[PDB]
Formats: sequence, C-alpha cells, structure tokens
Amino acid sequence: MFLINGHKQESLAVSDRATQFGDGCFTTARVIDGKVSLLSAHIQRLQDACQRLMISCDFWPQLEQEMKTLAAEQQNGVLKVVISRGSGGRGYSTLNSGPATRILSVTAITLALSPVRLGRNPHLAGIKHLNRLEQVLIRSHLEQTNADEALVLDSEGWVTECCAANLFWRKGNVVYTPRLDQAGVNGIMRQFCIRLLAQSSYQLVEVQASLEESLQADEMVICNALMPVMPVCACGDVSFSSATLYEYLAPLCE
Ligand SMILES: *Cc1c(COP(=O)(O)O)cnc(C)c1O
Repeated sequence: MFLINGHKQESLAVSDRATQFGDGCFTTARVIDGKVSLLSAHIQRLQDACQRLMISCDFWPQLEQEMKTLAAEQQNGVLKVVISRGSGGRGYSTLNSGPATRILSVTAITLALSPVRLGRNPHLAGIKHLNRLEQVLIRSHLEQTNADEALVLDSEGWVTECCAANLFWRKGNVVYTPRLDQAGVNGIMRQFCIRLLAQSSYQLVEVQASLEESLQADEMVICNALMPVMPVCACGDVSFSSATLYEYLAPLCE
C-alpha cells in the first residue's frame, strides 16, 4: 500500500530519479492516536530539503492532508514520506525533469564506534536526502557488534552523530551537540530538543569535538522522531552514570 501522487500505487516508474540516483529526500514520522507528531516540523524539513536540492513543488497543502488521513487510518505507527525529482532529465542533468513525485506509506543503550566515517560536503549537510548508503554500511558494521547504535565520526575525526539518530552529551550544566554543517542529518527531534534546552536552565552549545572530548561527558543522550529520546549506558570502553538530562527532556519529547 503506497499512496503515490494522489492514488494508491504498488509500483513506481523505473525512470524515476529516486531509483536512478536517489535524487530526492524523505521523512519518517511517529503516528500516535491517529495523529502525526510534529506534523508541521516534518513538512518544513521537506521544504528545505526540496529547496536545497532544487526540487520545485507546490503540493504541500495536498501532501499535508494525505499524511493526516493516512495517520487517522493507521492510528498507531510510522508514516514515511518520500519526494523525488520525478522522471526525466538527460543523465545527471536536472533539465527537462519533473514533475516531482510524492510517496506515502504507513506501518504499525550502548554505542559502538563506527569504522565508517562520513564524507564532508556542505551542500548536502543537514538534508535528509535519499543517498543513505553510508548509513547502510554503518548499520552493517553495527550488527557485527553487540551495540544498539553507533557513534559516527566525520572524515576528519569530528563526532557527528549516530547511524539513525542525533547525539547530545553533557558535563555539569552545559549540554553539547555536534554542528551539522559538513555532515549528518539535522533531525526534527534534535531541533525540538534544542528549543527546549534553549529556554531551559541548561546551557546548550553546538561544537566540533573529537572523540576524546565527548567521552568525558557525565551523560549522553540519543534522539530521533521515533524513539524519541534514548538514555545511553556506555559508549564502548566508557560507562555513563547519570540520566538527569534524559529524565528532563523525555516526558517533554513524548
Ligand atoms: C532521519 C535521520 C536522523 C534523525 O532525524 P529525526 O528527523 O530527528 O527523526 C538522524 N540521522 C540520520 C542519518 C537520519 O537519516
């Protein structure tokens, strides 16, 4: 069951650029009691991803309605949305391509350092685009360990995020998160936690830190739209004691 361009479809044209070059973006949302959590955030993250990938579309009002009706049906689960540049275009060229495709579907902690480092590219940073082959490789290595998630670094060694979640770590009253201007996805839950931490008593800083710098934290917290927050017990050969920040934002995140 897929809703593609306003009607149920099981298959998609092979010529679609999402299939050809993973040319597009996507978002995975939590559905609770027939409602999409942070619906507005999901639509806004789709618009910015479309903006930087130069994908022009105006079906936002129609897309919103569809997410809401699909969420009312599913009641409890996950809602996935994919937007691609559509068919067409000569080779890698965007010329004569379009119109854009929309696809919807609904469905019902220890860290290990990842041996796979994320490439650096400002033009693709932050965007939840479809080129997630680095995440597929990281996941494969992660499964060779007994960890639940992975600590992923930059090609230069900077702590960036996890495989499918963002990272926060804190010492005292200061909370830290890696700047996502060169790599990683700027999560919706990440941005939501930043809003909470900003108005709160904790101090929040967006840093560029090495592994050793982050391993000196009193606590570490993992996040994404589906968890939505998870407490971290260890990161390889370094155990964590408190879960204060986690106890703080968790009720506020759910
Ligand atoms: C989707 C994603 C996240 C989390 O995004 P949220 O919008 O907060 O759910 C984190 N890392 C990667 C690589 C992702 O694809």
